[PDB]
Amino acid sequence: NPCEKHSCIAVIDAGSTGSRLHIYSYDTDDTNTPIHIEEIWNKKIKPGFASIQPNSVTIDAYLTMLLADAPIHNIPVYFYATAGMRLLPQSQQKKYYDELDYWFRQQSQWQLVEAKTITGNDEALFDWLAVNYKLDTLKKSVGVMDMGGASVQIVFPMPKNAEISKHNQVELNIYGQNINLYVHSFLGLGQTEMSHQFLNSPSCFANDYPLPDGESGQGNAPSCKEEVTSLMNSVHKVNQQIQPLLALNPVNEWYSIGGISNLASSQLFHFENSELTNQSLLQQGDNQICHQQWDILNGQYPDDEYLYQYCLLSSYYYALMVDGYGINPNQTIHYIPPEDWTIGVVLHRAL
Amino acid sequence: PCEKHSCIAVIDAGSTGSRLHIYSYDTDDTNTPIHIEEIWNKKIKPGFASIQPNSVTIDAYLTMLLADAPIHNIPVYFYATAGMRLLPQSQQKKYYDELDYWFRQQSQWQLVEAKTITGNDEALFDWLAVNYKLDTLKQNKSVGVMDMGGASVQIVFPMPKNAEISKHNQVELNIYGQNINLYVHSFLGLGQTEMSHQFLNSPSCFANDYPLPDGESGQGNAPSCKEEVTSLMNSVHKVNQQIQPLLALNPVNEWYSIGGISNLASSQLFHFENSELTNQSLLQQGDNQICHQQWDILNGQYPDDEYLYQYCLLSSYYYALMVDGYGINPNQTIHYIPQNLDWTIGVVLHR
Repeated sequence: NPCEKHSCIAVIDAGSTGSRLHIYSYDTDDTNTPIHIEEIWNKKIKPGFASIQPNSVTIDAYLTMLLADAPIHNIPVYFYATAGMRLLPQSQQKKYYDELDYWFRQQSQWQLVEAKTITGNDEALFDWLAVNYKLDTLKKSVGVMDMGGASVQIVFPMPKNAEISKHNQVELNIYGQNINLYVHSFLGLGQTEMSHQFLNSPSCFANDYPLPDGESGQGNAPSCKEEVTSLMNSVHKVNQQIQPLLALNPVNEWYSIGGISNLASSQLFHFENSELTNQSLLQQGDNQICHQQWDILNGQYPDDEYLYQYCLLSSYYYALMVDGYGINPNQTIHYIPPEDWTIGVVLHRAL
Repeated sequence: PCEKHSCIAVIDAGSTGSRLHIYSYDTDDTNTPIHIEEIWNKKIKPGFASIQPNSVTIDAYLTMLLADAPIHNIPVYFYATAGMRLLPQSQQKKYYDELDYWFRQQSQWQLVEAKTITGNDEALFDWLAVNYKLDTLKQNKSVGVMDMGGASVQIVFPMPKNAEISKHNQVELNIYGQNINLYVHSFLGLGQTEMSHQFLNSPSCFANDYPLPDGESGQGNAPSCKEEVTSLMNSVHKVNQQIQPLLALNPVNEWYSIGGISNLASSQLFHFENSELTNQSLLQQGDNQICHQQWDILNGQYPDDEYLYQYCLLSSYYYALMVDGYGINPNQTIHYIPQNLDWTIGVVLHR
């Protein structure tokens, strides 16, 4: 048993499509900081915690399902909900947490540290730490983009300044050294939530795709991008808030976690070495989905669940990274598959 | 009841829940329903598109909706609206195959058809429903209906056939002798719940000190929140460019509105008389009652109101949609329905 020879912790990612429980074993260096972080357990249940009825029966039954069969007991647990939960009013959220609190108090096998909806900024911080641990780069400026179901996050080094809001900035000391980060999160710009604004725009789907209200897809990536861009800059003002900061704090290497990898390593996009550029992404989306005829394209992939959405998503990614953030179309973006960020919680609690 | 009159069931499979309605009616020379009377009403949550797409789950949900009704051997229409439209066809099939199965094992209900209707068909039943209740179908004056939904919004009014406009935005039918032609439009994504997800971190849209999901505080101000909502209206959806020129050519002689507006207008916080409002008075009251009020105080003052937190946002949004979007005079009267009336009576009629 790993946890007889090592420290162990559970982190629950209470995300938008389901909850995923992670259990990690680890050692600690000279400063009681985790090293040799290894995931020893990993179970996901569906749907998201924010999408279940908020009462004792449903919640008790939900947690029981997530946690009954876990191979290690008597370890600290963190339950962290992200953007799906941020969409509910604080008053609705409290109902979920008060029942969850009562469940965890009646059991003797888990030791709950906190159960809460984390802010996207905190989410950003855990993303950055997880990736930098993973790349063995915690001793060049590293940037992280996390593309989620309901929100997206961006994080990268920036010296502290009092002109920029306190919630958008973090300082920490890490394996001996002082790192200041800018954290941002855009609620509503996740792929799932943004997409609900564009389901009727012909330019975002393959030719003759039947759109929800009866019109036909007439796919064109450049055009769909500009539509997505209207939402990013006119509404959320991504460009105005992010671009001038990147202009003063250039990033050396970009890592994207979350949904981009699902698209990138689909049967429909082709990249090598887990790297893309937005130029190639938009061009591939344009030629390989947007200008394809839906009948024929569905004909080759009649059993694939998000193919239909790939003209819009390639267009969205470009809009966000290039028109929002102001990353050069030719700048390499590395990507990690979602199959992670909860490694960031293991790390942050020992600083 | 249904041996003295001929009758039918309609299921409104809405975004937030499903609503079964059983109607008794009679007919006239034109074989059109008259004396339409709702004899049974059952409501359950959540929305159909929101439950787990499996046989056990879909089974129990349907049974809970339908096995209740004190009637035997009745035709039923199952119409799913905007919540289902949010899902790709391949995602919708499992729901409907599970539905076919359920109905096939009983004979209480004779399923006529089960279908995801368009926002345009929705907008047709809306308009039928209002005018049936108003007794204006059996012309002289021009009634329009705006339907304020969870995920989408509908607007509908009379307009003579035009070959420039897509067939999908135009409905033609003969009723009680006279033919009628209607413009129908639906904005998927601009319904109340979906649009809210883009503005949750907007201080201008919330009561002073409301805790925004990101950690900043509400600092209420209606005009300002309204302008923000207006960017989603026009810069993203192009409502003004689509609707205003038409209305200008085909003026509406009276405005009705069903859905979320009625709940708001008839809440404790807003004062309206005679089942009518104006946008100028809505946005002033919103700004006065909510936006410019302290949150804790107002929260403590209305313990039973779980929508209250978004009344600053909702009043600014309704004004953005009706005034900056549609073009309606801030001083113009809008009738709201306060509730023996549902859009599903329009399904009874339309056949």
